[PDB]
Amino acid sequence: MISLIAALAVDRVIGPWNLPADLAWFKRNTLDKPVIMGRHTWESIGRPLPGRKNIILSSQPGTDDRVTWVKSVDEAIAACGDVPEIMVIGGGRVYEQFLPKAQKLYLTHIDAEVEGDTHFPDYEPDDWESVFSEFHDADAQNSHSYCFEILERR
Ligand SMILES: [Ca+2]
Repeated sequence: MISLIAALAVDRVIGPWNLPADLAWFKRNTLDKPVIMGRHTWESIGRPLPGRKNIILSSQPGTDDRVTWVKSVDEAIAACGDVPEIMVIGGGRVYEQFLPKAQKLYLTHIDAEVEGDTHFPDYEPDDWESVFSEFHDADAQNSHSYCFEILERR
């Protein structure tokens, strides 16, 4: 099964905060699972996420032997093999391709209105059921209030 995970500010801007807690959530949800990303996302991360299989989506040839390079959405899924759940880590463009096939979403709603580039694709209220929610305020470490949510395709 295919799963998308994203950290969204207000108005689904994914495109200012310092949320160690979210990185803690992100890591635990992805550990030991294939991670699919677009080249731009790969580029900002800058090194492979240790303990996951890293699959990069690009139209051109791979430039780094530390991850697996693929040329289509289909090949990306084939590269994962037989695992229970595949995690789509972004960005915008990969979100939009993967959304229609995703069965689960893992979101963090950050209270931070920013003017941004990429929005998380609109998902239909009707296709999703929230099966987990957990609200947390800003504290020492975390700069903003945020909410962990998990949705499932009904
Ligand atoms: Ca990203």
